Parts: sequence; C-alpha cells; structure tokens
Amino acid sequence: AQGTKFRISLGLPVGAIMNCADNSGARNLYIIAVKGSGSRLNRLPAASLGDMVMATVKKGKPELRKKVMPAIVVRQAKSWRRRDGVFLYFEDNAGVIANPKGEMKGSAITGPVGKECADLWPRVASNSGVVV
Amino acid sequence: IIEPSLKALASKYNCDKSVCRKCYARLPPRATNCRKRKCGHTNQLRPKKKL
Amino acid sequence: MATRTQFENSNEIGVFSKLTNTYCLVAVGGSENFYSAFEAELGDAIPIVHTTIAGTRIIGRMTAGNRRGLLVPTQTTDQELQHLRNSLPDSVKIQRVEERLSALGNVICCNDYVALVHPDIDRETEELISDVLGVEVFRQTISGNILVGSYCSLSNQGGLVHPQTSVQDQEELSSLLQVPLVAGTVNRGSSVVGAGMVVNDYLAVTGLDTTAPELSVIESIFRLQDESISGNLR
Amino acid sequence: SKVTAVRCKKCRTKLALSTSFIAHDPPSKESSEGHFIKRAANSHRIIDIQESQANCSHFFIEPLKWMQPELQGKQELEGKFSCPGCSSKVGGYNWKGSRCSCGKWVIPAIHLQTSKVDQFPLQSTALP
Amino acid sequence: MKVEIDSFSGAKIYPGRGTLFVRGDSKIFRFQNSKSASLFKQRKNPRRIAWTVLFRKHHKK
Amino acid sequence: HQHQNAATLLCCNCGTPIDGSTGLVMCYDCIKLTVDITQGIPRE
Amino acid sequence: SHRKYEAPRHGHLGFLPRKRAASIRARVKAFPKDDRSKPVALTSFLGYKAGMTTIVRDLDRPGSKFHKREVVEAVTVVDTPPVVVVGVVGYVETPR
Amino acid sequence: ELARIKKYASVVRVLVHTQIRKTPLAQKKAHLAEIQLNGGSISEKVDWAREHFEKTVAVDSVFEQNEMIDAIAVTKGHGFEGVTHRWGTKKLPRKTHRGLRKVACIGAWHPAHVMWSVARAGQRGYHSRTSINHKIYRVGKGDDEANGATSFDRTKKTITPMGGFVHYGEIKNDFIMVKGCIPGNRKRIVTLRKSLYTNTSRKALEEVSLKWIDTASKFGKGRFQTPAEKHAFMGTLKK
Repeated sequence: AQGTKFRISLGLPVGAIMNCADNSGARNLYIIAVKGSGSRLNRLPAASLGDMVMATVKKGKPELRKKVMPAIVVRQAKSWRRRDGVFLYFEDNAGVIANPKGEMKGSAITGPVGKECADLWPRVASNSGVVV
Repeated sequence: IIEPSLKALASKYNCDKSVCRKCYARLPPRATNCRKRKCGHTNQLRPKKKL
Repeated sequence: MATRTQFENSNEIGVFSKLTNTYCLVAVGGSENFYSAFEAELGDAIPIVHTTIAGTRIIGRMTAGNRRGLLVPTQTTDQELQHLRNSLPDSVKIQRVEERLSALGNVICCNDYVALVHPDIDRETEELISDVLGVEVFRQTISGNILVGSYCSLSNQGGLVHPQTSVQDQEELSSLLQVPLVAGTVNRGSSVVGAGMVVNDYLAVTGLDTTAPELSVIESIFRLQDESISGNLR
Repeated sequence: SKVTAVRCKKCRTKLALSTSFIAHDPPSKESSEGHFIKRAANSHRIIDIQESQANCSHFFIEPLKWMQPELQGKQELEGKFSCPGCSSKVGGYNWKGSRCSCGKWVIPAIHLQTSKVDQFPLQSTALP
Repeated sequence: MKVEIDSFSGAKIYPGRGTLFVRGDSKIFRFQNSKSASLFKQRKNPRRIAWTVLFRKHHKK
Repeated sequence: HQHQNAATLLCCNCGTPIDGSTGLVMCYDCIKLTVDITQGIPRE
Repeated sequence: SHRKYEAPRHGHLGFLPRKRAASIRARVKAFPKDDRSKPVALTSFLGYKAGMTTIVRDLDRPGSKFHKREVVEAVTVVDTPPVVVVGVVGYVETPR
Repeated sequence: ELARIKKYASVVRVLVHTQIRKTPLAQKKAHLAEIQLNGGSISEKVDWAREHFEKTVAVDSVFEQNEMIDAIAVTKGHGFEGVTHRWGTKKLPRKTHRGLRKVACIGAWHPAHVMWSVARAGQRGYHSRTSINHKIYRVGKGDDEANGATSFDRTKKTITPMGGFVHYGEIKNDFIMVKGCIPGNRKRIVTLRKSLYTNTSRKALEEVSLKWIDTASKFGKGRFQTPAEKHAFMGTLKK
C-alpha cells in the first residue's frame, strides 16, 4: 500500500505519543508499531514523516479508545534532509488515523502537513489545508 | 483454439509420462525401474495423473 | 463524456490532474494508459501539459484555475513557471501567489463565473483572484467543511457536493452559485467528491471504481450525455 | 418498459442495445445442472460440488454488426473480442456453452460479461 | 538556485546551508547558522541585537 | 429561482432511490448481505 | 547451549588483519584488462587530496521523482599536478 | 636493454613521479610509482615511453569528465582504539564491575583457545582501502581563472575558497573533482585508477552539467563566496 519514499531521519520510536491532527475526536495517538519496519536485536522500530504506524488512542472519544488502528504521520520534530538541500523540522509531532487501505477517517487537518506525506498518500493531500 | 492434433503432439512431452512413488521423478511411460540412484532403482511406479 | 481511468493504481483523478475549458494539466509519473485517456478524447482542441508543481505530483490540489487564468503557489520554482508560460496559450495568465494557505486547490473552488474560497483566506488574495481569474469571490463553507475545493466539484453547468449536506443549505449555495447542485458519492462511496473526479463543459473523468449508479448522477447534472455502427446482421 | 443500452466502461461506446438479450432467466437448481460438477480422470467420480451464483453475470446477445470483421476474418470456434476504441477484453464468443454464473447452458453463445461493462437506459434521465 | 534571505538578521543563504523551521501557525522561518537560530529559541528581538541587518537599518548605520 | 433538484443521494451499490444524511448511503438492503458482512468467525 | 537470540556478526572478516599499512602510498593490486586494439594510454595517476566542497547539479534520471530537479551534493577536490615519466620496466611471465 | 624488453616481457610498466614543488606541501621528496600501459603491440609500448623520458604527462590526457574511476589510498589513522569503537559492538550495562566498554564472553570452554573471529582492541585506521565507482565531475586546467565559474554562474573565481583549503593551501594547478568521499585524509598521496569493468547500469552513463560550486570559507560558518561581494555587502569599514 505504501509506495516509494526517499529515506528521511527517524524521529519517532515505539512508545512515542504524537498529537492528532484531524477532527475524528481523538486527541493523541500512541505508537506501538511501524509498518514495514526492519529487524535488529534490541532495536526499537522507528517511524518517520509519512510512514504508516499502528496506534491506539489514549485520550479523546471513548468510542475510539481501546482499539488498535493504523495511522499516518503528518508532522515531525527531528530535522530531516531534503534532497534539494535544506534541513527542516516542524514544531511538534502529529498523526492522522486511517483504514489499512490508506483512506482517511477524518474530514480535515489542522496545522501544516509535510510535503513528503502529501506526495505519498493521495487522501492526506485531499484533506490538507497547508502543505509546508 | 488449441487444434487437438497439436495437443496430442505436446501431451507426449508433458502428460504421457510416469512418476516414481518414492523420489517423485518424471519417468517414461513404458519404464519398469526408476533411473536414479537416490531411490535405489525402485520399481514402484505410478502413471502420471491426467487433467 | 463520462470516461473512467486511474493514475498508477489510485482512483482519484482530481489530485493528479487539473482539467479546464481551454487547457489540461497532468502529473509526470504516469503510465501510457493514463495519458491515453485524455489524449484520445480531447484531441487537439486544448493543450495537454505534463507538469509538476512545487516538486510534487499533486498538481490538481496545489493549483487553481479556469478558462482565463491559473494560480500557482509560492514554492513553484522558476524552471516550472517558465515551462508553463510556454505550453499554455497566450490568452491565459499565470500568477504566483504568496499565501499561508499553500494548497490552492482545496481552498479555491472555481469556474468561469463564481468561486468559493476558504473563509480564513486573506483580503490580499481576494483582490488577486478577482483580477486574475475575472471571477466574483464569495467566502462560504460547504455545510460542515472548510475545504471547499476538495468536497465540491464544480463546472459551468452543475456541481456535485458533499453527501452529508442538508437540502436547506444546498438551496443557499444554488442561490449563490446560480447553478443546480446535487449531492452524491463518487468512487464507490468516497465522500471526497472534488478530488475523485474532474469536469469541464465537454468532458468529465473519474475513477475506475466509480459504480454505474454513481456515473448516472454525474453526467445528469453536468448535462454532457446525448449509433448506426451497432445493428443486427444475421 | 423502455429500451436500454449497454455502454462500455473506459470506452464509452454503445456495444449492444436492447431487442437482444436471450436472458434464459431460470436456473435449474437441481443436482445435475444447477451445481457445478468437477469429475475425476476416470470412473465418473465427483471430487467437487460448487453452488451456482445469484444472478446471471453475462448478457447473451445476437451477433451484431460491429462484431462481424472478427467473426468473418479468422473464423474459429472460440475466442474473445474488445471495445472498438480501447482494445479491452469485454466478452468472448463461443459456439459451445459457458452457462452463466448461476448456471444453465445457453445455445451457441455470444456472452458479454457484465464486469467492466454497464447498462444505462436509452431514454431521458430519471430526473431524481 | 535561489538565494533566500535569513529571517532572523539579514544574511544571505546560498544553497545547502543552515536550517529551516516551520512554526505551528503556518509560517516558514529560515536560519543560516546556529547563532541566529539559538537566539531565536530564546525569544530575543532582532531589532535590539546590534549586529543584525534589521538593527543597522533602524539606526541608519 | 434557485433549483436544487438533487434527491439527496441515490446509493452506492444498487440503483435504488433516496437515502438520508449522516452516512450509510448504501441502501440498507444491500449491506445486509452483499458488502462483506465482516463477521468472519467460525459458527460451529 | 544455543545463542538464544540470533543476530548478525559485528564487523567484516575479509578485511583482516587491521594492521598498519607498509607505506603511505597504497599499492595498486590490479590493473584493467589489456585491449591491444586501442592506442597507448596510461591506466592510473598520482595526486594529493586537498579537501571537500559542495556542488549543485540538475539531476537527469528518468522515472525518478527528482528528474529535472536540482540536488546538492558533496564532492572532493584532489590536487593534481602534472606527472613526469623517468623510466620504464618490463615484466616477463613465469610459471611462478 | 630496450631491445631486450621488445623481444621478451609480456607487460610493460612506466616509472612516474609527481612534481612536489608545484604543491603547497612542506615535503620536498617526490613520490615514485609504477603505471601499466594498455596500448597495443608491446614493441610499441616501449616506443611510447622512449619518447616520453623527462616529458610531462598531463591530466586530461588520462581522465575525462563523466568517467567512473577508483580511488586507492591509505586511511586516516587513529592509534590504539578500544573494542567498542573499532568493531562497533554493544556497550555493557552500567552496573558492571571493572569496565563496561568491553566484550563480555570471549569464547566457550572447548576449544581452550581464543578464536580469530572475536572482537579485540588494537590499531584502528591507517589501512589500505580501495573504493570503486566514483564519478568525475570536473577536470579544470591550471592557468584558468574560471575554475569555480560555471555556465550558469558567470562569476570569475577559482575553486580555492576564501582563506584557502583548511590545512592545505592553494589549488593553482590542475585538479580532479569527484563525487563522494575518498579514503584517506587531506595531504595524502592518492592513486586514481581507471575502472576495471565497463559499467552500464543507469548511473555511469549519466552526463552532468554543474549549476554552482561552493567556494565559501571552510574555516567555519562561511557566509560569502568571493571577497568582491563581501565588500559590497558590508560596505566601507574602518581599516
């Protein structure tokens, strides 16, 4: 489901609590896995801007809580290197929740969206207000 | 679409063989013994199943 | 008429293409099958342009345009701006726009005559849209959503809107847009109707998983529908 | 009722009208024809039983005018054809059978698969 | 190749130099080095930092 | 005269007429048997 | 007893020993294959590495996302004065 | 003796040496080496080297732009390094007595010997390495003040940055500019070799044309390229 993306710096390991950018009632997401992650002894699998993570809701609507459901990172605080040269980074981490196809459950996104997420996922760019 | 004069021409190389029961080898249909050595030249042969 | 096709394996066409009355825009990473959809049906009337915007392939959601003009965001480079000013005709004007709201496609829903913009867009853009596109600008939201370009496909004839939309507010927008409006779903139950499909006067292209009752609703409000080769020879 | 048309998806070409459609509506539902039988190599031995589907997923039409150069040129017993503007596999022709997905038999068959084609009314819009 | 000016003081940023910062209120900030960046995190005012271009325009140096 | 002749939604799967708002625009007789069922269990 | 959690080896075994080289000029172990149809030219060159600097170029690789796009990249500048020949030496082939 | 080489002697090398006086190194002792020839008809190979005794051999006669080469040198050294940074192994936890930057289990009981494959501390660096497939971007001449200039840049400058290359000096010579890092530190004698095999895939056949060269100061956070525009930016100063 996930296409080709150039490697960017991994800023979100397992156990991170990122914000929730959409309007599906959830307040923050708790990352428990990264889809397509590697395998190394004692290594925590880490996420990045645009990866697809399995995540639970720790705060928000009680209907959304206590179930594991996939999510997509839209902002990142660790600085990454774009190919055209610049090192950039947002202010906080953020994610939106999705079905395992990649379609989005929320209606809109507040805050800016990273550009390598809008190219990779077609639904996130449809609901994005500001692209970087 | 297959013109069964040619289907009979191809089934001699594919379907009309025989199979050894022990080593699963592909053998000629008039054979009596398997030609390999890792099954000990066994003679328990079956025909190959047709489609 | 109502042709269906898809970019690489995605149903949405409005993200990856921008179809107008006098031109067309497509992204560069396409197969031979996706390009042959527009080339076979538009012919040589309007120029098809392969382009990218801001280093992206989402040019249907970054740009905003109609018959008369095109608006591109700030991160569009000078190499991509000089390419568009050649391939498009001399009638259309291309203008770079300085925004905080970068994605102009989700923000602006426009045609030849009437445009709806996001309510938190600023006044220096409202002066810019009305003089470049030559369109009256109306600040208004689709009943529950601020992204008016993603959830409301619009043409000169009619306009398809978000499915969860009250009838009492459709009559508001039809009073405002002066075109008849129908709510519906495209791509087998996707509420994002502006990003799933594109439209102009003589063509409307949507995704491959758009079902047959959904395709009836599209061509009806847009009024693009209308034989001797078929017959019995026994 | 009114006449209808069968337009090709991704071609937008009218492949077949009504005044066609030999619809053969009832399946048999009995054990010899309503079920799909897979025998064995020998001795009339049933290995599989499959239940037929709900609705007949084809359109059995008369041989039409646009089909004629594929049926005159290299005339054979079975094959397939396409839309005349996109070269996509729409339906096959067969002078044997291929009952329906739902199962009866037909006649010598000109089947038009209802996957990747759709049916619209020939009259004006419904105006909902 | 475009040369963007530094948002803190006044400097010019040739390509492949210095960081970029996207603040949560949708505004893009550019920085040429960690001097003008780490003075931005401490909430300093560049109309009162003396070496900046924005200061030397204010007193007409 | 602003005219909004829409028949708010028709359906996704079948051709049956008007459904309502708030989602589920799928003509309930469809979703009872067609779509998946998403039970996915053993029943014996 | 077994290792209880498998993991790949640390390090590379085809680069042993890690001992200091015999000279600051590293030897060339092997030269390219001789093709006697072509005119006479040399096979290597000696130079002195100076430093690094940065470059910007238009990437030209079709089917990539960075096609017709500027990329920055790191290059190394090796200072290269002209090199003068002072002798020749011929080797015969023996069975040893 | 030259009739001896023409009759016998399958392969033919040529003893060359650099010119150390045209170089900001403090060393006065040149580096002698061998270079094999790949001409034809080994009587003709020594007829080539007969004409070139005490003759200079240029750079552009050997290499050209967009060619894949190899870079062979001796690595930067670091002296006696421990078992963690040499082999990249895991650090022990904090609670361990008498040292945590070690390797815990050297071996098993049988065999009663330490095997050759364990990680063990010693010399790190100063090894001979070969790095293949480095792509040449620019071969600039010596008496040419447009070394840093490009077709899209149009400013007259050398590739020596402001204040010179750090720890090196001045490139007032010919030079080779190649993509990506070369083994060995600065001031190191580096052998560039032709490619052993013909490469095709996609990346050897690419042709590059540069946009811009970075000649800002390497001596730290350099913010100007040429000193003609440092003076225009800052204005008139006291000195």
